[PDB]
Amino acid sequence: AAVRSQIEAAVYKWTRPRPPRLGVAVPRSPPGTGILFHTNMQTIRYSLSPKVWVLVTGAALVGVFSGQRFAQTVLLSKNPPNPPRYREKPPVRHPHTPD
Amino acid sequence: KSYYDDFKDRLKPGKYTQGRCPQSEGDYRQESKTIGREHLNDDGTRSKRYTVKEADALGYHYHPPIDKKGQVYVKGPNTVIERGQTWIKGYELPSMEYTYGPKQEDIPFYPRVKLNVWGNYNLVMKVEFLFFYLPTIIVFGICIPVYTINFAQEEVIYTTMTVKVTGRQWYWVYEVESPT
Amino acid sequence: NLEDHFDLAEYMMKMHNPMSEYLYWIAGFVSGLHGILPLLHSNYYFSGMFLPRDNDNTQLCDDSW
Amino acid sequence: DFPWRWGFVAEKPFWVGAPILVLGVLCLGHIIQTMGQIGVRPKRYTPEWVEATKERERAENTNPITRYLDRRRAERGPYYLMSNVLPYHPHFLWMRNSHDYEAAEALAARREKDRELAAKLEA
Amino acid sequence: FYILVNNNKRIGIYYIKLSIIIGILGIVLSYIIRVELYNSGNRIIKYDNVNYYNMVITLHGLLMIFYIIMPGLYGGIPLYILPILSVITDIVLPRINNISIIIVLISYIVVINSIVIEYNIGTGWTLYPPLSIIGTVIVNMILYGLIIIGISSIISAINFMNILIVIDGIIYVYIWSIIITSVLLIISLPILNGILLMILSDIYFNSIYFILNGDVVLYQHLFWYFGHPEVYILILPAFGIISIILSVLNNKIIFGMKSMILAIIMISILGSIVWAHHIYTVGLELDTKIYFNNLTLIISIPTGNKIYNWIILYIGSYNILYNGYQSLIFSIMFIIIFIIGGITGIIISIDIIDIGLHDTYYIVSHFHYILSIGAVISLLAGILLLKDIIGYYNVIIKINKYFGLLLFININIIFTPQFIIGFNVMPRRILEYSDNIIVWNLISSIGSISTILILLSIF
Amino acid sequence: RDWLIGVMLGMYLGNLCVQQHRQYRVDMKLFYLEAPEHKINWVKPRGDL
Amino acid sequence: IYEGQTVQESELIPQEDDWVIEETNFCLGRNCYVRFREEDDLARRALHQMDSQLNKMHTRLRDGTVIPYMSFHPDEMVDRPAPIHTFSEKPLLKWTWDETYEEAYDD
Amino acid sequence: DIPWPARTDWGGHDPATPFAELMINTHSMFWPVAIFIYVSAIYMVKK
Amino acid sequence: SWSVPSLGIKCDATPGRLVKINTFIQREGVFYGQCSELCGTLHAFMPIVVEAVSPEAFAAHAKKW
Amino acid sequence: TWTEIWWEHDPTPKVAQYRPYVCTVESGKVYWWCACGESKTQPWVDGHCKCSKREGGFRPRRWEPEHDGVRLFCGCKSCFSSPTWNGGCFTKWMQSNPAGGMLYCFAAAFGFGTLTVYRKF
Amino acid sequence: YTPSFERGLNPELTSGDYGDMPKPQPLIDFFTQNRNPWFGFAMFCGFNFLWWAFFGAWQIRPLWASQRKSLAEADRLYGPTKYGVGKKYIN
Ligand SMILES: CCCCCCCCCCCCCCCCCC(=O)OC[C@H](COP(=O)([O-])OCC(O)COP(=O)([O-])OC[C@@H](COC(=O)CCCCCCCCCCCCCCCCC)OC(=O)CCCCCCCCCCCCCCCCC)OC(=O)CCCCCCCCCCCCCCCCC
Ligand SMILES: CCCCCCCCCCCCCCCCCC(=O)OC[C@H](COP(=O)([O-])OCC(O)COP(=O)([O-])OC[C@@H](COC(=O)CCCCCCCCCCCCCCCCC)OC(=O)CCCCCCCCCCCCCCCCC)OC(=O)CCCCCCCCCCCCCCCCC
Ligand code: HEA
Ligand code: HEA
Ligand code: CUA
Ligand SMILES: [O-][O-]
Ligand SMILES: [Cu+2]
Ligand SMILES: [K+]
Ligand SMILES: [Mg+2]
Ligand SMILES: [Zn+2]
Ligand SMILES: [Zn+2]
Repeated sequence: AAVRSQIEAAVYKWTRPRPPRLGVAVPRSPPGTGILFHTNMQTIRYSLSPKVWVLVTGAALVGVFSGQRFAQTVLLSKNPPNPPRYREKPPVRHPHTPD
Repeated sequence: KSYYDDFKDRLKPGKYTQGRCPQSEGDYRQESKTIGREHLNDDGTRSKRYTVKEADALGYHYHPPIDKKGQVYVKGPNTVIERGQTWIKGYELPSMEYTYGPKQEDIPFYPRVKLNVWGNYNLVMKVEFLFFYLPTIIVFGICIPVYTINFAQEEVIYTTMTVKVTGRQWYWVYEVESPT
Repeated sequence: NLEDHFDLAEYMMKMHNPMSEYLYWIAGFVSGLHGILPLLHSNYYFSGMFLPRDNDNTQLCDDSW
Repeated sequence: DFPWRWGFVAEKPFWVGAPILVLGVLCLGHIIQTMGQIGVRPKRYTPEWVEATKERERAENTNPITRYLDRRRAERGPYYLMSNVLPYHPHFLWMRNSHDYEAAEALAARREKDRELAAKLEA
Repeated sequence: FYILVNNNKRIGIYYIKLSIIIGILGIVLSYIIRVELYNSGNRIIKYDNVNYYNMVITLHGLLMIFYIIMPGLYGGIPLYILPILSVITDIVLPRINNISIIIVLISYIVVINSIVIEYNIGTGWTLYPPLSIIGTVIVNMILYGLIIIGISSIISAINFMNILIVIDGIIYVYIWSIIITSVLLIISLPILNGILLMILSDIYFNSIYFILNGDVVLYQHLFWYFGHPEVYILILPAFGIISIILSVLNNKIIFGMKSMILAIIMISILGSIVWAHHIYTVGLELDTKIYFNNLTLIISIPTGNKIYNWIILYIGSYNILYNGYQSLIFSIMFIIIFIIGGITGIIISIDIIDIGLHDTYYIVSHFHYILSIGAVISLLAGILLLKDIIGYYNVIIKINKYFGLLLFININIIFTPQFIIGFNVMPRRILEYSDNIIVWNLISSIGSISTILILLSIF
Repeated sequence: RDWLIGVMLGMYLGNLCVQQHRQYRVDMKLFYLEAPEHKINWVKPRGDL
Repeated sequence: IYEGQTVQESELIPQEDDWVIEETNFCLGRNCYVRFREEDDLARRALHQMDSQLNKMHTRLRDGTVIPYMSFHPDEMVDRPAPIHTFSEKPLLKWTWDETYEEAYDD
Repeated sequence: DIPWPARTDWGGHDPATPFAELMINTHSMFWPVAIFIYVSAIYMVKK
Repeated sequence: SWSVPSLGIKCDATPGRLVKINTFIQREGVFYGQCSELCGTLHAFMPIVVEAVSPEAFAAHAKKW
Repeated sequence: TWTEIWWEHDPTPKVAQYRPYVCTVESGKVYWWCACGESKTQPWVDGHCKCSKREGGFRPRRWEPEHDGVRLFCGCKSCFSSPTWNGGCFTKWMQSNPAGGMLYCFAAAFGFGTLTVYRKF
Repeated sequence: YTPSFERGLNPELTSGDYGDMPKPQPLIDFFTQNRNPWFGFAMFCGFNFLWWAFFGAWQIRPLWASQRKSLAEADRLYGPTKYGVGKKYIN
């Protein structure tokens, strides 16, 4: 549990997002400007920060392929060698051959 | 609350199927005799005489609307002079309760918001490039396989036997070389 | 005129005679019959029955009915 | 503003009605398509004809790569075939006791002749 | 008046009305087909009346293509909104617009009358010779209907092209969709007329083009030189509708408008040069096959760009707006369904795959997913969007989640199994089949009866 | 960025069919070589009825 | 690509410290099928329909200007249902440019 | 050889010629690409 | 159209064209097919049955039939 | 992260719970949802939180069910489909505890991988 | 069915007076829709279709039992030889 909190606090500190490098030409907000809008505005989707998104998405990818390996090695089985192919007698006549 | 109960009174349930009495009880096909309603039937629908038999577009009841001075009647605006200025008061439509019925209260709030636009020109341009060239790559990935399999069907092979197959209505004839 | 403002004013103002709707549905019904009636007629013409009995063109068991 | 049928349906939760309606419509369709074939018993679905086809498949070694690939897949993991569990024809509801006795006698006679030919071939 | 009206909006209503009427006959024929195919045996058609089945499939195809979907998506919605989108008072050619709808009705009456009076035989909707030219008079009547329909299509195309001369606003994507379909008609129809005249010459004028020393494969070239442009003349108006619905309902400006427009232009040019993918099994030269296979796969590029531009239109839209409207659901369903149809089209485009899948029910399911599902739903979605403007009522469709769900589920029950039987394999244009294909055929048949029942609930 | 999740989900599901195809080809190579289902000098002509 | 109108920081500076974003409802109201009175005849039901047009509605802001019902396409600008003759006065598509001529001004 | 009941046979079945094997494998080769094209596009059909 | 799905053959039997199709059967058996071009009333009733036998068996068959 | 790093002029809620609230709702009744996360009658406004007092840009969120039933409601106060829940509560939790988020995502992906591989194989 | 009152992760945020407003409940209620029998029938209905969609109805099995025992005997006695697990399948 001590190690759990340690790694949890280590991940958290590293992932805290930095301000975005805006790829758009917007003004600077006037200084001292607080909340102007309200919560009845059309909801804006809550998006993970890039670092966090990579971490969880990477955990998902490592998870699905490790799950694929677990199924392949434990749940599934390999083909045993094919049965020996011995000479066998074919039927004497085709069932539809006129007599 | 139930908004239907607010305008229940206006909606009186009907008596006749399809809202008309039998033609015998009242002849709705005839033109109304009421003054000023010569273009309407008794039930209120437009009469065939007005719309078909004597349609004005066909030259019946010729009456040019425009006057000598090239003018037609036009209704003016509601003008209200005030504060040393002539103002026009616009016509506001009646309350939607009058026209639709529901009482205009407890309306959900939909705020003003400017159009939802995609930003970051550079990012958008790259996506559009991918929207076009990712399919192009896939097509190119199929192109080589397509050529090979086509070449395979049309390969000059050292065939040693021939079977001729003719299709007729409705059976298949087969011609084969007979052993010597 | 106000009555002429809207195309198909009687229908849009919900005063039209219901017979117009009935004719439209009847016309569609007649159109459908052009696929069923010739089927029955052609079946009888070449077989003597208006419709077949399922699998009556194949060998059937003695107790088949 | 709506007739009784829609007022009734639209009152219920969508995911209560929708699933029931989906099954109901499908069941009705099958019922409609079964009314014209009540008691129809084609001879080719009898046990005698079913056995004769198996004999033909053995002689012709039919679909050998489907049989090999099924065995390989089943050995590796969970393999489920619809053909194994479900009927292949719709007349199964009426053909529980149906038989073609003429085919039974002919098939038995041919099998007896085949046994004689096999012994002769063995020599 | 009723028949004399020249109003472009009234004529648009007439086109939709007539498409539904003629559509009843189309659906009935489809029910006959699926009923017959429910098991092996004869079910509703006698073995001595097998010619009727051949006629049923032929008329089904012809009516649904030329008398239902084309009059509905290229005649109905276009004649009602195009002059409004162009901020013009009315259509450029009023009298021509009137005669076009009358022509369609008259050609329909000729076709159905030929069912009743003539001997019932069929040669497919593709009227391949020599089979088409050794038939009875019903084939002659069908040819007259097609030629008459061709007159209406070309004059309507001329009508829409004239909007460029009068348009007072901006050419929106939808307007571009109709204009390009009109161009495709002006260039493809004259070739069709020529080959149809040659079919008539052999039927009625003792010509010898389709007898030995004359190449029957010639017909297939000229027919399909119109055939495939036809499938895009039927889909492009649907694409135009989808663009309007998604932008309007999501309150989002079309993204990549110029790429949408240039994608439509590209599809048309490419669609005019890929026709021989319908003739892969005839025995064409290796290089020809490779050319056509290569160019056929290219069409996916412009078609793919449009699909992804639609997706981003729906992405990001406000959550507060109710998304259960039937028009929005149908528009979204079109993207989901069209991708299935197109991908299977790319599969069949590979000629070697096509050898196995030509003249099999895989082809059926492919073009049904695009037309019977995609095009129909697009026309429904477009009409639904214009319900207030058109003004029709007495139906429960606008907000009916049951109808959309049941339609989607059951339509897939019909045609998804037809992809499976394509690899079993079950040929097309047949009524009897081996007993080991009953399961899938039965499932699809159960789907057909169910879809019809759902059409009654709208009223 | 989300569209990438779809690419990865479509790459995982596609890879499942790649593995099935891979095993299919291995099985096919062993049919004519070892499979007892493969029989030769077995089918005899039926003859005209 | 369009990314909204450009804003200068000077234009984002309030004239009072209490200014917030105006909370005006842009939901026009509660509606349903247009409900005609039985007493009204064909002419008076036409007037009723013309008075129930959503595209004639607007929202008035705090300064007296009104934001109208707007649409991407002119299909939503005609009366619903569409009348026989719609655009008698040609709809005007307003384009903007920076060109000017002296005659328009006075000193 | 012959159709069998309730069989998907996705891409073909029971080849008996080298060309027949080619056809089956061509379909199998493209099938995962088709799944990718579908899944990748459908996942983004949402608000 | 001569179609044998197991042999990977689907060639259109068109009047005026004698199309060449090359094949190499690898296993014995009986491969069933059907006409794959609507050819008239009985398009569904002209199947294609090909039986592949050992070369020694084929020679004996050809010599007798 | 729109309120956290991109835009500083929208009200920022407090997370009441990183799990949805399950409630039975009735058609024809209007419900008011807390958008600040400080109400003591979650998921509803209690008359004493920021939303009730219209303070700091917080307002109650109107909601009305079409049919009767049990519906999930947002506790994180940031779900895209708020007041209803769509999974944003878990997403917002991962932003706040990225190490935990990875554990759950790996486990979910592991199960999905095993089942899909086991059935297809 | 008189559902229970689930306080949640933060019990202090559910400690107020709800009055008429509904109280939070356990998640089992959401899955059972408050143990609505019709939703349970609908749930069972959903499984029934999905089973038909993927594997077939499997409701015909009791009726097909005798005709699946005849098919199995024919395949074993007269059909082409099956090897190993292949013997489990009959077509
Ligand atoms: C135990 C043993 C083993 C131990 C193992 C141990 C392993 C340890 C691993 C540790 C790893 C640590 C990683 C840390 C995170 C690094 C990444 C990150 O988040 O940035 C860090 C850092 C984040 O800092 P922060 O603190 O979060 O600050 C955030 C700030 O607010 C502002 O920051 P900013 O303004 O600087 O901008 C940053 C932001 C800017 O973001 C953006 O602008 C958006 C980026 C995403 C755009 C995606 C567009 C996709 C369009 C698709 C269109 C077509 C669709 C249809 C296709 C149909 C096909 C049929 O970046 C992101 O959001 C990046 C998100 C993640 C991108 C992932 C791309 C994966 C591609 C995978 C391809 C796979 C191919 C497989 C082929 C297989 C073949 C068989 O970023 C920076 O500061 C900038 C520099 C770093 C940039 C990194 C590279 C980005 C690349 C984007 C590529 C997009 C896809 C392109 C191809 C598309 C093909 C279709
Ligand atoms: C695909 C299906 C499902 C679709 C589902 C999705 C749908 C989504 C929504 C789509 C919406 C599309 C847009 C809609 C716009 C509507 C606009 C509108 O209302 O315009 C106003 C327009 C006219 O209204 P108006 O302005 O008041 O017009 C006044 C008149 O102009 C003047 O009034 P008048 O009273 O003076 O009128 C003259 C009247 C005078 O009428 C009378 O005097 C009638 C007397 C009673 C006759 C009743 C029939 C008798 C039949 C006897 C049969 C006997 C058989 C015996 C057999 C014996 C066997 C042994 O008629 C005539 O004289 C001529 C009538 C010609 C038409 C009828 C033809 C019937 C078939 C004939 C077949 C002949 C075959 C011969 C073969 C020969 C072979 C040798 O409305 C209509 O025409 C009705 C439209 C109704 C439906 C509208 C759409 C509703 C939504 C869709 C519902 C579902 C429909 C599904 C299709 C149908 C299924 C069956
Ligand atoms: C409107 C109807 C319509 C539409 C749009 C199409 C579209 C396409 N069709 Fe068509 N087709 C028909 C209707 C249609 N078809 C009909 C009716 C027939 C049979 C006529 C008869 O024989 O009687 C037919 C027959 C037909 C055949 C004949 C098969 C045979 O005869 O055996 C072929 C093969 O080339 C084909 C191919 C295509 C292709 C390659 C497309 C392309 O347009 C598909 C493009 C779309 C996509 C590819 C999906 C969307 C794009 C993406 C998702 C981008 C990513 C994808 C890739 C990179 C591949 N079609
Ligand atoms: C766009 C044209 C179209 C449409 C809608 C359909 C719809 C349907 N088709 Fe289609 N069909 C074809 C065009 C179409 N078909 C063609 C061109 C062929 C090949 C012809 C040939 O082989 O020669 C064909 C072949 C064909 C066959 C092959 C028969 C054969 O040749 O062996 C079968 C049955 O399996 C079939 C079934 C169906 C079914 C069950 C429906 C539908 O019933 C499915 C259910 C959907 C609905 C019932 C809704 C339809 C509603 C409308 C169309 C009206 C829309 C109007 C408005 C919205 C105003 N069709
Ligand atoms: Cu011969 Cu079909
Ligand atoms: O036809 O594609
Ligand atoms: Cu084509
Ligand atoms: K049959
Ligand atoms: Mg063919
Ligand atoms: Zn609050
Ligand atoms: Zn939440």
